[PDB]
Amino acid sequence: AVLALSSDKGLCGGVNSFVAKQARIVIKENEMAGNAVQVYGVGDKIRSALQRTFGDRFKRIMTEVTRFPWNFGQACIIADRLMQDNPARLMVIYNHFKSAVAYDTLTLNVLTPTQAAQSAKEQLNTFEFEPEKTDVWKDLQDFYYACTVFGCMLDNI
Amino acid sequence: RFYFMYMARTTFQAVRPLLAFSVFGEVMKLVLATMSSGLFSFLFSFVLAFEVFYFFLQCYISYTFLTMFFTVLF
Amino acid sequence: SNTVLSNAWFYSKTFPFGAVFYMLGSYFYRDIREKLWKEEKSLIHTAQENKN
Amino acid sequence: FKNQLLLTLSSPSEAIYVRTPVRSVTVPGSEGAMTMTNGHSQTVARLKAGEIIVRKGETGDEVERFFLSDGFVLFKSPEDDSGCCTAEVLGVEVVPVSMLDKESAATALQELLQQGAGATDEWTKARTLLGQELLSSVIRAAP
Amino acid sequence: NPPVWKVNTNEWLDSDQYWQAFVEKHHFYSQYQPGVVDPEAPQEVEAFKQAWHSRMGKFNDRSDTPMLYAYMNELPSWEYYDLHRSAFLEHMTYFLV
Amino acid sequence: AGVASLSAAIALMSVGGVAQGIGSLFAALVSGTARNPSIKEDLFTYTLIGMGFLEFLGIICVLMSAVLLYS
Amino acid sequence: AGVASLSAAIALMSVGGVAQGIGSLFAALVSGTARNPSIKEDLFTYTLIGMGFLEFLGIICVLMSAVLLYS
Amino acid sequence: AGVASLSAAIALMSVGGVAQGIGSLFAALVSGTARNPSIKEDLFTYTLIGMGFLEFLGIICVLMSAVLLYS
Amino acid sequence: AGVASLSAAIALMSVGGVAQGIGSLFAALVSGTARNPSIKEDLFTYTLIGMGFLEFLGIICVLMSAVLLYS
Amino acid sequence: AGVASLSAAIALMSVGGVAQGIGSLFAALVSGTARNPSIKEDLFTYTLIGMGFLEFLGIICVLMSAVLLYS
Amino acid sequence: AGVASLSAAIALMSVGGVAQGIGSLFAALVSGTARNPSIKEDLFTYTLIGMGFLEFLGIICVLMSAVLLYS
Amino acid sequence: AGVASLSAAIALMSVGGVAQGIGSLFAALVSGTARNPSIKEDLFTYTLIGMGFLEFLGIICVLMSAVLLYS
Amino acid sequence: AGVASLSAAIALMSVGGVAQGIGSLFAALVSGTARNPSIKEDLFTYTLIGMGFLEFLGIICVLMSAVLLYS
Amino acid sequence: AGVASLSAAIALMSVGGVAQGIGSLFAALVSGTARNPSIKEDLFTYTLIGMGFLEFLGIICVLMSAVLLYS
Amino acid sequence: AGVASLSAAIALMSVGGVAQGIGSLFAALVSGTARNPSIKEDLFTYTLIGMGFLEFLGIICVLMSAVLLYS
Amino acid sequence: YATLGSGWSFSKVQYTKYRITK
Amino acid sequence: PSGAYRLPAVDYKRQLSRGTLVEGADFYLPTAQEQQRLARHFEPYSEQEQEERRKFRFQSISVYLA
Amino acid sequence: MWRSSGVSFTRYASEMAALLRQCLKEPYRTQAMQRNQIHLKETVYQQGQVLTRETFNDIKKAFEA
Amino acid sequence: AKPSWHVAREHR
Ligand SMILES: CCCCCCCCCCCCCCCCCC(=O)OC[C@H](COP(=O)([O-])OCC(O)COP(=O)([O-])OC[C@@H](COC(=O)CCCCCCCCCCCCCCCCC)OC(=O)CCCCCCCCCCCCCCCCC)OC(=O)CCCCCCCCCCCCCCCCC
Ligand SMILES: CCCCCCCCCCCCCCCCCC(=O)OC[C@H](COP(=O)([O-])OCC[N+](C)(C)C)OC(=O)CCCCCCCCCCCCCCCCC
Ligand SMILES: CCCCCCCCCCCCO[C@@H]1O[C@H](CO)[C@@H](O[C@H]2O[C@H](CO)[C@@H](O)[C@H](O)[C@H]2O)[C@H](O)[C@H]1O
Repeated sequence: AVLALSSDKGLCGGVNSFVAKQARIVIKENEMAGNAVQVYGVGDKIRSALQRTFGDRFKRIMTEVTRFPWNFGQACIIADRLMQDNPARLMVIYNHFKSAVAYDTLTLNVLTPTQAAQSAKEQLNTFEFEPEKTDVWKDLQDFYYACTVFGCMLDNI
Repeated sequence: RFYFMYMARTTFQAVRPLLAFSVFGEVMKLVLATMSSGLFSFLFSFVLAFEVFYFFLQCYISYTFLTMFFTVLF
Repeated sequence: SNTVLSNAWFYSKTFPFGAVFYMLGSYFYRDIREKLWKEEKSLIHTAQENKN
Repeated sequence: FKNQLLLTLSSPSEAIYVRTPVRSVTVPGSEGAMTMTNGHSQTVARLKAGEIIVRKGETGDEVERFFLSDGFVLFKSPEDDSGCCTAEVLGVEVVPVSMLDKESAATALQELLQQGAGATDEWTKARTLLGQELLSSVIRAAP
Repeated sequence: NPPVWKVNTNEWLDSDQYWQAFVEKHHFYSQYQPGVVDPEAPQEVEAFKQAWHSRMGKFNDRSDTPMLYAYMNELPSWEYYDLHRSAFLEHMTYFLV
Repeated sequence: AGVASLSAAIALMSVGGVAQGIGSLFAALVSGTARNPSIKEDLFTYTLIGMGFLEFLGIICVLMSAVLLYS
Repeated sequence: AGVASLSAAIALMSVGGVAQGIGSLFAALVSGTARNPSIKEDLFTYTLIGMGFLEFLGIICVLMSAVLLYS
Repeated sequence: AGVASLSAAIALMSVGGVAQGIGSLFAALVSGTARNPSIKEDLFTYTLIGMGFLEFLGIICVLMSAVLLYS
Repeated sequence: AGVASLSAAIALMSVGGVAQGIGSLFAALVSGTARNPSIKEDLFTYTLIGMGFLEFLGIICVLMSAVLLYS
Repeated sequence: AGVASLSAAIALMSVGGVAQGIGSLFAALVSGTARNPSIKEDLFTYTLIGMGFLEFLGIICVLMSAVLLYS
Repeated sequence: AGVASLSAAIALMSVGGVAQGIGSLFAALVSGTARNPSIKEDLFTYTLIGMGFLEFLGIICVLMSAVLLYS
Repeated sequence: AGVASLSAAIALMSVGGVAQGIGSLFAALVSGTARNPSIKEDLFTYTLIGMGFLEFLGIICVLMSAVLLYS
Repeated sequence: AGVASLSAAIALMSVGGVAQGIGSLFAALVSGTARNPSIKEDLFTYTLIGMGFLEFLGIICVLMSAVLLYS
Repeated sequence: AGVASLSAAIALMSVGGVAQGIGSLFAALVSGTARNPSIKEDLFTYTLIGMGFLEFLGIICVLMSAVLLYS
Repeated sequence: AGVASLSAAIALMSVGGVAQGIGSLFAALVSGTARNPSIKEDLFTYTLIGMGFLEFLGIICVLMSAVLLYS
Repeated sequence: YATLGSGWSFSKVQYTKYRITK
Repeated sequence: PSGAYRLPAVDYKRQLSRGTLVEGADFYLPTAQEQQRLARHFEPYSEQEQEERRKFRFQSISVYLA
Repeated sequence: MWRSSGVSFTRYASEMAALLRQCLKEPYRTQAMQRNQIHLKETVYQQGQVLTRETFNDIKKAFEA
Repeated sequence: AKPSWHVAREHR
């Protein structure tokens, strides 16, 4: 599942162009090995960019988001939609905000419930979990999803 | 030895309701024979109703164990 | 001409069981009827829709 | 730097502390309240509601109270060169106690109980109960 | 027609000669078929098959709760070769050669 | 006033264990309610099912005590 | 000669288990209230049920002690 | 015929020892239903199996009580 | 009759069991206060209620001990 | 030989610890099936192993008891 | 006579039970203090109240161990 | 000649206590398996070592019991 | 002085019970120190206070042992 | 006549208690390993040290029992 | 040597109880080490202090055993 | 007796504590 | 033994590997007249059979009593 | 209480932060519900061929639908 | 009960 973050207004330079470029690269790389790809997006620009070429892969799209500031349209909603539509591997494409004249496009490989269940999580044994790990993991993972989207979209904005 | 164990369990589950209906009944009958006033009788009516509910509970338990002990695959 | 209505059996079994059944029926009169009639209502609905 | 406790207490809308050096910090874990200081073990905990209580090294006696709704706490041991031990308290909504009210609190409690009186859905019942919890905590914590 | 829920059940079945045969098949020729409207349906068929396999497995398989696996000193072919993989190989290379 | 009283008294030592079991039962019901109130009627139900054994056992012991007090 | 007193004192000893059960029950109540302070009436209700059972057993053992003492 | 009664009264201790254990089993059932209400069945089956075991032990001790009481 | 000393002392064991129950209940209150130090009052209330019942049981055990002593 | 009947009773008192053990075991089993249900096939197996021991011990506690009741 | 010493011994058993309860109660204090030091001297006051009640119970047990020793 | 028999009965009771400990070990292992399935083999081996030691103690008790039945 | 010897042995039993109670304190101390070492000294203080009480009880029962072994 | 045998049986009961104590050790082991395998060897070493102390105490008890048997 | 042997056996029972109490402490040690290895030696210290009480009491017990074996 | 009527309305009744009066 | 009086069946595992196993029909229908009833659709029962069946619309409490 | 009710921790946290924001003082409460209004427009697809489009201005209806 | 690569005497 490829979550592509973008805007809804134009005159944004070529940031959505680079986003859709990275998304096309990822899709064409992951469809060779045979991984079935689904596409989630934020903004009409990614939709207009990938309709004709990858419109047979759309799953769910959100728009009219940044009419207001960001956490108006809470990332929690999108994260809940992803978990309800739980994929086996998730990627997030966005623009990192280095400085006022420089950005950078990135892809975040994000952990999913399948990838958590296939690991014993021995790396977190150094940490004390006040509720038990098995009971707090499912509530921590949704927070992780939400926070991931949040910072990524702030940087993209 | 397994046959003896099984028959013991089966007979206990079969007589459990009979016990709840008979021996606790005898106890209630003693109390009825001994009590005379109205306050104690008012309070004892609720014990009798509790015995009703308890009997139905024991009957449910026995039904469960008997359908477990008389269920055959083939 | 008997002691039937003055019996330990009466006061221990007949009046408690009967009164409990009566109280439960009075309190759950409608719950029971609805739980029973659910299936019949659904079947009648299905039949009418198929016919239509 | 120093052998202090570097607190960062943060909500999405406002970061109240970033590298504040303190002595002791009390926090309302999901099981119960507990107090983190320097030397405390690496731990993670989920929070339920109530009044975080911060105590600076310059203060010692003087305090700072902040109400938290929900979130997490992450206590990380001190790096060998930093000499100082760090802690991160993340809250989905972190208000001070000065900005709280008991009247609108009780009104919202009343309206929550009114909405949940028609108890049909599991999420509605759960939301009513959790709102009761948080609003009781707000009432008990406000001045 | 009248409403079918007003109609008497035995009268309906006397009128209908086809579903008579459907009832005889499952409730006269058998005594253990479920009292469902459609016992021949795929859910019932597959449930019966899975029950069959689970019953036979529980009865015959070597397990921690063994029914039939008991008093074993001379094993049969399948269990012997399942427990002794060294002998299955040797007995098999000899057979092919 | 002989051995029958002693036996009927020694029979009563089980009521302590029965009371500990009942206490554990209802403490578990209390904890489960405090955790997830929305299944109260279930926990209570199972608790009553448990009592359907525990009470019965205690009552047995009491009866056998009287049987040894008037054997 | 004083065997009835022995029997009574031996029958009394279930108060220990009864009190252990009561303590465990009310401890569960207090803990569940410290966790979920907005839910106290239901917890108290179940605690009262358990206390009724336990006090019933305790008064039973005391009554039987009195019986064996003054038979 | 006093030692038989005392032997039976002494054998009745396992009833109280078994009520503890039934209490713990049903407490575990309650806690499991509070932690995962989506699984009501598949917990009650194991509960009934273990309870059956402890019921068998109770039957054993009561049977041996009656045995020593008449033999 | 020194024999009734034995009986009285035997009755005193219940005081030990009651003490264990009281300790468990107080421990629960102490932990509850630590977990939710905001209230500290509605927990002490139920603590006193339980200590009421447990002290009552201890008092009647002591009284029965003295009774079997003097008689 | 009444002391035979006493010894037997004492030899049966051990069921009180046996059943307790079994209870704890099955309690943990239920907790596991409520925590990580998808591995019942493991937990039940381990439980059966434990029962295969506990059963055996209890059978000994019966057998020797009967031996001391006859020899 | 010397038989009174056995009464004293039973009283000592009661003392052991209260000791067990006292230790259990203290553990909760230790844990609640390690979890939430900020409220230390409150937990101390609550423990002090419980400790005094337990101490009185122990004192009573000792008094009876003297009274059923000299009489 | 039953004085040896009582000793044998006491040994059997000790065996029961050992059985209770074994059950506790099994319960802990099941809980551990539920929490950490991938590490079962190590946990199982540790449990096996504990079980062997406990079994050895139990056998020792049974042996001494047999000896006390004759010598 | 055989009765005296028995009373002293029972006193020893009380000492063993006291030790069992003492274990709780150091277990709670170890857990609290594993959680928050920064509250070491305070915890040690509370621990020694409770140990003082337990020690007092032990000394008392030992003294009673000596008394019932000579006087 | 068989007082020494009775003493040996009592010692055996003590051994059973020691076994019960061991069970908690190995439960904590099988739990701390589930909670942190990377330090499991250290945990195992600590558990072994505790087990050795418990075994040593049991051996000492057995030696005492043999001495008691042989007067 | 009857009475003396019985007294020694009772002392042995007390020692077994002490071992049971020790087990809890070493289990707490294992858990604390699992959760916070960095203060392992500072836990070990406290456990040794715990032995410095517990074992010491045990020593007293055994010494008194020998004294009442040759008093 | 047969249930006559052309109606598909599943109709049930609740009773009062009063009798029909004409 | 010769093999004439051998077991007249094959184990279910070998049948399953052969692709031969059938699981169903705890009951059976002996006669083809009875087998083809649900497939005929027009004469599930002959006329004679129909009138013979019409005699058993209800159980005979008179015969039960007698 | 949420994995049983079929609810996410993010949903619960948001729906509780809403009540907390309702329990604020009016000058800060105005800015809070200001900075925390909602406006989204979900658009569901299935190999092209839009199944539905729907707007959301409330947190509870956004999480529900 | 468990398959092994070693064959005993009786099962040789
Ligand atoms: C004290 C008991 C003694 C025996 C021990 C009991 C053993 C049997 C237990 C049975 C228990 C079943 C429960 C009762 C059944 C209830 C429902 C029922 O029967 O449906 C109606 C049913 C009516 O049938 P229908 O479906 O309406 O068919 C009517 C047709 O139109 C009719 O037309 P048709 O074409 O069918 O034929 C006409 C005629 C004749 O048939 C013909 O077509 C002509 C051919 C007839 C010639 C041959 C006659 C048969 C053999 C000789 C019989 C008599 C004497 C034998 C002498 C030996 C040689 C000299 O039909 C018959 O004669 C019917 C045969 C009756 C046999 C019973 C039914 C079989 C049930 C299986 C019982 C199991 C026994 C094992 C068998 C033995 C081992 C293999 O009733 C019966 O016919 C059966 C009678 C039941 C027997 C009475 C037993 C008492 C039951 C007690 C219950 C109450 C419990 C509590 C008591 C306390 C009360 C306060
Ligand atoms: C796999 C198989 C499983 C089998 C499970 C078996 C377990 C259940 C066995 C219980 C049998 C007990 C019933 C007989 C006892 C009553 C005797 C009697 O009727 O007295 C005459 C009764 C009482 O009459 P009366 O009291 O008014 O006056 C006459 C009384 N005599 C004659 C006795 C003096 O006659 C009636 O009028 C009865 C009418 C009311 C209906 C009574 C039935 C309800 C009560 C019993 C239900 C028990 C079944 C519960 C099932 C629960 C399962 C989920
Ligand atoms: C098949 C057994 C299981 C099913 C139980 C069948 C019914 C149970 C019978 C009632 C139980 C209690 O029965 C009650 O105790 C005994 C029974 O003889 C009687 O008691 C009477 O006989 C006993 C003889 O042992 C005397 O010691 C006693 O002094 C005398 O009062 C009471 O009069 C009776 O009220």
